[PDB]
Amino acid sequence: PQITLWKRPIVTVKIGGQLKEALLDTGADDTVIEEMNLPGKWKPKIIGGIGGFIKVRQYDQIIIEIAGHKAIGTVLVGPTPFNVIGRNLMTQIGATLNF
Amino acid sequence: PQITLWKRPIVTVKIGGQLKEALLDTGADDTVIEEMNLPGKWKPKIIGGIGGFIKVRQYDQIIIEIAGHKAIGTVLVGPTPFNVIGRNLMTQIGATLNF
Ligand SMILES: COC(=O)N[C@H](C(=O)N[C@@H](Cc1ccccc1)[C@@H](O)CN(Cc1ccc(-c2ccccn2)cc1)NC(=O)[C@@H](NC(=O)OC)C(C)(C)C)C(C)(C)C
Repeated sequence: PQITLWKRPIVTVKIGGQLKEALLDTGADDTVIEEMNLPGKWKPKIIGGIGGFIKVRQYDQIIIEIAGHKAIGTVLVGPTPFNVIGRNLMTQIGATLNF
Repeated sequence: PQITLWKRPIVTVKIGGQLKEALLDTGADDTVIEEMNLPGKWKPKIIGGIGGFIKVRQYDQIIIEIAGHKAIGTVLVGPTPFNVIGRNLMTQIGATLNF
């Protein structure tokens, strides 16, 4: 699709077998999802945004389906009220910025 | 252009007579630039994201060239960890997310 930027670029994604809403964020290195149980082992990570740093749990080889594309890679689980899809997964589905 | 997301989508921007590097940031409502001098009056604004909030000064109708494309709009100036171009100016240059 071509997503315009009049509003926040929030789309539906599939994680854990369920549909969720997440913002496609070209300014995010990483994918960060609100608290939830994921399969497997995790490692601590610290990530920084506009207001400073938070601690999150890093899960590897997590599948998130986006527009029919299966991206697989690192997903961070943190205390955020939303889901952010970062570049690490958007690269896998072929997402580009165009102007 | 068409910009892939394997690296941070950082472009050259011209603002206030200076060249700066800035991140094309679909996860930003606003455009936020490190401390600098801008013409005109300003209003206080509080903006937030990961880690919490920072205090910034809002300047309106600022001329800014983004990768060779003209935009005139609101620029927020404050202690941002990173210079970001937000949706408010990316829409002006016709930027879309595509996959
Ligand atoms: C290397 O660091 C990062 O990549 N940091 C990322 C990050 O915070 N990205 C920022 C840009 C940035 C990068 C590095 C340091 C400082 C800032 C944004 O891409 C995402 N971010 C955090 C963010 C992500 C998703 C959402 C959101 C909203 C509705 C539904 C789903 N998500 C809101 C804020 N957005 C904001 O903070 C914006 N806030 C904003 O627009 O608030 C309305 C600002 C900028 C205008 C302040 C993550 C922590 C998400 C991985």
